[PDB]
Amino acid sequence: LMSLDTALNEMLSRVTPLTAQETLPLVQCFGRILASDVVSPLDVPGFDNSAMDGYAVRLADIASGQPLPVAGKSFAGQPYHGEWPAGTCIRIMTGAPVPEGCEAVVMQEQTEQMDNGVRFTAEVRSGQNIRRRGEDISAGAVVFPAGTRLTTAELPVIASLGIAEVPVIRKVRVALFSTGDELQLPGQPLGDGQIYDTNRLAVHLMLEQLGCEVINLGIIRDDPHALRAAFIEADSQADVVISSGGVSVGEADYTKTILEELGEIAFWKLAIQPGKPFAFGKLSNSWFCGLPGNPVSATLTFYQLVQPLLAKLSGNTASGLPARQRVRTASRLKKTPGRLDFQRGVLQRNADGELEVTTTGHQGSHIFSSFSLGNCFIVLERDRGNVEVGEWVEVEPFNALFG
Amino acid sequence: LMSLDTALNEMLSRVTPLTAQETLPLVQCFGRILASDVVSPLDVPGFDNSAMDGYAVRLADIASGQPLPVAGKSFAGQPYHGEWPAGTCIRIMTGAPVPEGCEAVVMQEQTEQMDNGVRFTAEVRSGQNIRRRGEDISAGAVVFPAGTRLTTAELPVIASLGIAEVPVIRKVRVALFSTGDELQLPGQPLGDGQIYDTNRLAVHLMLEQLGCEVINLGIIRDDPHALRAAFIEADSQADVVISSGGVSVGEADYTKTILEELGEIAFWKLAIQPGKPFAFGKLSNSWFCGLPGNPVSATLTFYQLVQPLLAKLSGNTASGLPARQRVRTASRLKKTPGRLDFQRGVLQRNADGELEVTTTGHQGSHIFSSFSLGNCFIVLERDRGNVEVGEWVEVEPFNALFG
Repeated sequence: LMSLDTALNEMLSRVTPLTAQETLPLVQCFGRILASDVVSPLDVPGFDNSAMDGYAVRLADIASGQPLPVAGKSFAGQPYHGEWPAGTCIRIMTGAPVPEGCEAVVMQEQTEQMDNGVRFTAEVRSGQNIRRRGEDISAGAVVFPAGTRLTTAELPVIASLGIAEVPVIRKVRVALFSTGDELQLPGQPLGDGQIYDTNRLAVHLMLEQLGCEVINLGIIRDDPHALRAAFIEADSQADVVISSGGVSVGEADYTKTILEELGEIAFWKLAIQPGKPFAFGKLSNSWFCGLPGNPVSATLTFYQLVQPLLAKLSGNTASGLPARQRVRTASRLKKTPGRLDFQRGVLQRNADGELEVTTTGHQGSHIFSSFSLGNCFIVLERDRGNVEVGEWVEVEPFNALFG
Repeated sequence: LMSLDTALNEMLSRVTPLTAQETLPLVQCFGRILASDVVSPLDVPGFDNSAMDGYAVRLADIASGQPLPVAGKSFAGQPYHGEWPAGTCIRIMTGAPVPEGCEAVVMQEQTEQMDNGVRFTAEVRSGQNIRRRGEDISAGAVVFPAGTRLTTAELPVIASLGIAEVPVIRKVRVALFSTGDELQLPGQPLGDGQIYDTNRLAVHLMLEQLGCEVINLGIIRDDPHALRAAFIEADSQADVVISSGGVSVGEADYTKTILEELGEIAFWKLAIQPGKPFAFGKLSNSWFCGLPGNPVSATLTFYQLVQPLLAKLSGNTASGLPARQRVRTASRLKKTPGRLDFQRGVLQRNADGELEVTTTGHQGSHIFSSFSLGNCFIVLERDRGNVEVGEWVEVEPFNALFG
């Protein structure tokens, strides 16, 4: 009944990003969010230097018109030292500091290198091909703002400024558990209507790969006292509490009444497929997310709702959602208007070097295989009906959680 | 002069994937390489179960044409083990194991309930709506072959078979260090032409994010005894040794002679941009990769050369270099023929929803900001010249290492 976009937006609109911080050496900062602006202590570059290979000149010498003999050279780790007589030029390479008094650099391509001097003929503009102290980064400038996610792109830049450690927002703590008499641990043969708990491991893996701190409470016994106790433990030590399967997502039982006894929790019916139900709400000291029991649904719901929630909570200011692109189906898709359908597809290059999607196979929620075979979601619009081969389709490549 | 593709093949063809293994609980296998096939110790599904919400019946009871009452219900976690007399049916729910003697299930849609029981509107053939029972995964089958990189896709499935731990190939060990009296650590001033060591960080971070075990030996003093000591230690404790900068990549010096002394190392001149030189060869107990000192060149060379070497060493059988696609430029690109140019760009969607790349800015290697600003490489062909707005271009989206 409820649209995904509306659900997500409402979840996000309630949530306050963490602020608690810690200072860490750069090597431990991958994936972490900066807590405070990183300000440059230095000018980059540190001195005026040459944009190209050629000659360092003065405007007056060129105006004179004669070939200019080479008085010396400036390179990478060796500026030109010694006097620069009038009517001469200095040989120079990219990144080499420009000699005192230099007004321009001329690319070697514009010049005629003769035995008794370099002949210049193209016009020379004051300042041309000189990179100036600090033109890339000036001391006192913000290099990366609070809220930036730190990656191999950013951290080495910080290191280049001589900064050994930065402040970052603490990891989001997430308490995880499941419940139900059916649920079985590995090693034990399945009892009556029993199955192995798979949701909990799936959520645990994603959480860790998302950079969260997980508190896995295991399988809670089918008992309202044990459940009440799990929630209290979960909520007191975590920013977020996830039930990966077995707590009610709408259906009345002893789990739904505990939920109603411990927080203000909404039970949503999402206009998506696969899945539909999702519990979301404030506990005393945490956010609660309740997932459906079906593996496929739980994963998809986690991936599409919980993941963005965790991202806002973490302090990350990178606005926008996972990257979608318009693509042609090389496969006929069974689609039913009413639900936003996240089918699993295989996005690959065709003979013509063009990108196209192939269905992974049967899209039913009774098999898990589509996450392994697939490498993307085909996001089929809510109102859209069946899709013929060659039609335009929205695709959402899988992020690292699925390879 | 030497093409990237030829260098890649020569490196990779010499390498032998690791085989030493350890056995770990599933929750610690993300990104890890299965050492041995995962073989299913059971069927999936376990018992023949119902594909829909409906009624389990027999073909003889249906024959009477008579409204047959409900003898009981079977649920997912609550199989039915009661009586099932002659002229009756069993209420059933999708996933629920079918009761003994069942021959078909009907959906409740081809069904209407009367005071005297369930009246069957349509026709009922043998097998209808029953999931027969290891159809998805048969006991004794290979679920996941050795060499598979484990992900949220695979791990929960392994748990669904009640497996606790799997054997995995051990992490590749990579020793790392830089050298040069000109490299300086943070906190300490920049002497004559001293700079802050950045490449070591960048490589460290990428190695960690690739799942490698890093042995970072820091900056080694410009002394044959310290350098030789470092190499001997590195080579003896790791599968790969990397100079992030400072060790010779061709130019003769005391570093080069240690290199030639401890193994057989070639000094390549690659037809790429940014970058060009790369040292590679066999030491006594390890592979050695020497990177150029330019930050942008060291990063690009690591990402295009060392990464795929490490993937192969890891046991990963995921044959292939990261995905590439054809796309138009909204940007003019300067390009010199003779070198395969890995420029950085910004892939994004245009108004009509199509994908396009814009340059990050200046493509020189004096600055690092293009890695942050970018989300992809514009891989410009070796023989190509300048590119104009609208031309078709090859693009390789950045992986997780850059965000």
